[PDB]
Amino acid sequence: PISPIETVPVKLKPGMDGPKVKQWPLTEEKIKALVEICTEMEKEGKISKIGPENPYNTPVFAIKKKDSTKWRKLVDFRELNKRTQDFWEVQLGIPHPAGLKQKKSVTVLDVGDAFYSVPLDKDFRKYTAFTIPSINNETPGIRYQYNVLPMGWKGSPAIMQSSMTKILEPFRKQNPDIVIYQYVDDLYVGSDLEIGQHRTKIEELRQHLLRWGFTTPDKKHQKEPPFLWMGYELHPDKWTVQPIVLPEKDSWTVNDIQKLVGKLNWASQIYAGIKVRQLSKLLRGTKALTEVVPLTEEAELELAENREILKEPVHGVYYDPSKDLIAEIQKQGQGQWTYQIYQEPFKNLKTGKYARMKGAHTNDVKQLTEAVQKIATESIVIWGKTPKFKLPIQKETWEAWWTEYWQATWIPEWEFVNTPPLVKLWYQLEKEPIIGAETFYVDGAANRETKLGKAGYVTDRGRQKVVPLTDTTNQKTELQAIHLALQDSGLEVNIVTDSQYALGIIQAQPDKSESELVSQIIEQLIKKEKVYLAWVPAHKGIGGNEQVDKLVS
Amino acid sequence: IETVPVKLKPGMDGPKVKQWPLTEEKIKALVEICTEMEKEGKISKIGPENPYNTPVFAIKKKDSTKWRKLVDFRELNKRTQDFWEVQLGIPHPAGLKQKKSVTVLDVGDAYFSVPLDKDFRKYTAFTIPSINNETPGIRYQYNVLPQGWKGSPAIFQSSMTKILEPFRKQNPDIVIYQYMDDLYVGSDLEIGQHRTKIEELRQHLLRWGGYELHPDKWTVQPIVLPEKDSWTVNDIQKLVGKLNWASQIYAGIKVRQLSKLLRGTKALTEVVPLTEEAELELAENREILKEPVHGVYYDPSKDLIAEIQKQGQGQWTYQIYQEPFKNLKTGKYARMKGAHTNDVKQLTEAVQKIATESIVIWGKTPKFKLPIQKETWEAWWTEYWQATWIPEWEFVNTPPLVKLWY
DNA sequence: TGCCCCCCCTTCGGTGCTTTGCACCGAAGGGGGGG
Ligand SMILES: Nc1ccn([C@H]2C[C@H](O)[C@@H](COP(=O)(O)OP(=O)(O)OP(=O)(O)O)O2)c(=O)n1
Ligand SMILES: [Mg+2]
Repeated sequence: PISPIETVPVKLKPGMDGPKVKQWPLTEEKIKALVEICTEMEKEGKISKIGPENPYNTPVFAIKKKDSTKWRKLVDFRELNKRTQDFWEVQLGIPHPAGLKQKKSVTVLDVGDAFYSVPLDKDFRKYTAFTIPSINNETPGIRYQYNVLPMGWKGSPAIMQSSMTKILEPFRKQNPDIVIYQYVDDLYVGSDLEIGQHRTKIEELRQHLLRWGFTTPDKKHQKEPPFLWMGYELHPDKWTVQPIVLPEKDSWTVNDIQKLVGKLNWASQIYAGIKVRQLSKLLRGTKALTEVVPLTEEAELELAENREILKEPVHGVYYDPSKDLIAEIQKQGQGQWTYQIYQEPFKNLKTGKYARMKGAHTNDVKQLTEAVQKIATESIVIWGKTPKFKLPIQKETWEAWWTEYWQATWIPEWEFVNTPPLVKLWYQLEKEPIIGAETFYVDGAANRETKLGKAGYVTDRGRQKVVPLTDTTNQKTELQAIHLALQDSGLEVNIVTDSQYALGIIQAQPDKSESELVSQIIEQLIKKEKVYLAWVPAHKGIGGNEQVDKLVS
Repeated sequence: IETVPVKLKPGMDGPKVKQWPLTEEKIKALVEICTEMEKEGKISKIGPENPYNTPVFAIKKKDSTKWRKLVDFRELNKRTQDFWEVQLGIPHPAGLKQKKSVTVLDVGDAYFSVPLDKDFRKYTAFTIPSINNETPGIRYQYNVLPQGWKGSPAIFQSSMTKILEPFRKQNPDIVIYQYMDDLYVGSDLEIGQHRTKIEELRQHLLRWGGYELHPDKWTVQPIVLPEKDSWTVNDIQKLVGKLNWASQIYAGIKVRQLSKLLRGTKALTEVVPLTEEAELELAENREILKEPVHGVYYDPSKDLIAEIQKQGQGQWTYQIYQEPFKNLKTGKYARMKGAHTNDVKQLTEAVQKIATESIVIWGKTPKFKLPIQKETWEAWWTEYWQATWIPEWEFVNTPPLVKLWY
């Protein structure tokens, strides 16, 4: 029945009127199915017939619901949504089963036709008008307007969720040791009461909902485990995901691979070790969802690795506030990381992965810091605190990073864990110049108009060189000059550039880059024994720099 | 009482900023604080038909366990009308930075006794989140002058003047400066006698409705040049590059006579003797760097900017300017926490003290340029914030080319 | 042929710098999942 709750007032955006779009013509057979749908809603007062004075319209359709014999009605409010006022959505996130505590007695209820039991602001209803064409448009046809929240309107989800929160608020305060997870219209209700008094409180909640017009059909009332909830299965001591089925295909299109990656991401919350870097790489540089992409060798391997992981069964456990949260991260290669969160060993609450490339140039320590940050945020959301960490980086390594790196950087209290591959700085720059090492004065210049440049050096041991460069930039020639000095020097080198751009990248100790040229420089720094790297201002006659600058010119 | 008509700036809409996640202890505190405020009618439960939002969180001082709600109105304040356009703004007294000690008092509670323009309240909505998204967010808007809104000190200015003037009447030697929800009260009395007239001030206000700063210890540290008795080619290149940078700030600094000391393609570790004409150049440049730069004055119509550099071993350098290379203040912040393991905590405390100094000195906070990744800052900073205000800031990544400020 | 939310991966376009490309960042496309 329609809630007697007060309506929420809503406005159109200023200056805008209502939608006015002819319903697409449809067959007479579907038209009276249409007719059928509205006749019965009209008997519950969910809609009312209107006429030609109302100058607005919007078209209607329906999709099969997974019910045996039920259907979903929908009206294409795309245009009205555009002209409706902006809303502050109150759904801030998705509850996760790893955030639940063990409960003695559990129930899952769903409200029936939640949207159609919430009324719509009276002054607004005339903008929800829709027409059902009659006699193949020979006559004007039947016209209705909504008296309740329409499915397909921009404001319906928020107003319904907001209305449910006010209806639940009395019952939550009345009995504070009953957990109620409220997701749209789905209610998880847990308690530490014996199943006797539990079911009393349940019936009492149901009656409270029904006085406000929210039915709870028996069909959607789950009373025994395993409970179906939010895509998972809740068992008394553990939880699992509902079965994940991945596409198996002879020929793969872009859109197929897009679906596969998304399934694997969804699986990564409980299946440890999932990787998607090589599968997602197939989507780069493509131009159509229907374009057929052949799997690379590395993508077949990664897919096969994920398939072996997924055929093992797995479960998460529930949250024990009386114990610490522990998060352990492993390194997987090519910028991929995987993590487990647990409280007792080998009993995961959940798992996850971090694999984003932030920036054109980075290194493992930065990315480890980013994974730590992602896990820290996820933990606040699910449990309201951050975990203690277990990381495969030595205290010496981290300390060498936050001293020789100029940006403030911190990670929370952690313990070293020996699970190779370890995270390590792949080279360090000397703080002082190296005695007995050759001194290279590097420089590169480019002509922006011609896109032609040179890179070269001169040396205290008397060495000199100049390489022509075609189709390059100013910044590339400078990187190129450092590239050659590292190429032609020994294990220990002193280098002096006048490009703080180049100094800026390299001083940050990157171990990977989207640039092949920067990648080449990294491979060379890793081979070296000692490197000192010094900057000087250009075009000031400084001995060394001016010699090489003149040579490059 | 009658409300004062308030407007946003022409062509601007209210704030639409997402709530970020909060820990358990902070969510609990907001829920206790906000439900007591709703009972007293200071805020009102609202729904999603209000399209505006502003992030909220909570801060607990080391000295006082009592939690303090803190709303980030930074966006709202940028879009609110000037109250210097309506001339309802309050000036800053240049007699505060002269004082021996300055205490800071949180007087935000005085605002909760003045109603806010019915048409403006919707712009003040905020949303309390849910652990594990157990429920949708809970929304309120203010009915009274909000803490942290730039309009509250302006609307309530007149009320503040009359509450204080007996105290100012009776202590003409003390200077009191309101800055948003805070009173900065400075005096020259002895360390323990100063504190007692602080508590006398408290109960005059308590009748109706942090720690001691010390400004004359806010030493200015300038640009320094090393001194050794031997000088390598690398030492002179590092010094030439450092003074070539300083010539953008100071005037009459020359490098011609240390530059061609390095004539030729030399090794970096070869020890070059100093010309007499080079010691002439260097001993001179050292004292242009001695005393401050002629011709740099504060301008209240322009913003203040603050740059910070991490230097290591717990130390942090900073510069405050309005035009580039015309610093009004250069300083060095040190950490006395003793933990010696946090870089974000140190920077967070550095921003509060630097900002505090600009309030005492100029009456407003600068926009910071922070040497940290956006996502590292945002993961942790609220853990260490203790001020009732929040400055503007942006994130920068510039490696040192010179270590100019060491 | 509809709506709202979270997540990930890719691509695109705006901003600002004592630039002439570059690096950063937010938004919008695709996908997963929930209702
Ligand atoms: N494809 C979908 C699924 C759900 N919803 C919104 C409207 C629904 O009212 C509500 C909940 O959907 P349910 O699956 O729980 O089923 P109904 O509420 O529509 O009907 P009933 O629960 O009585 O079977 O979420 C939607 O707009 N589109
Ligand atoms: Mg329902």
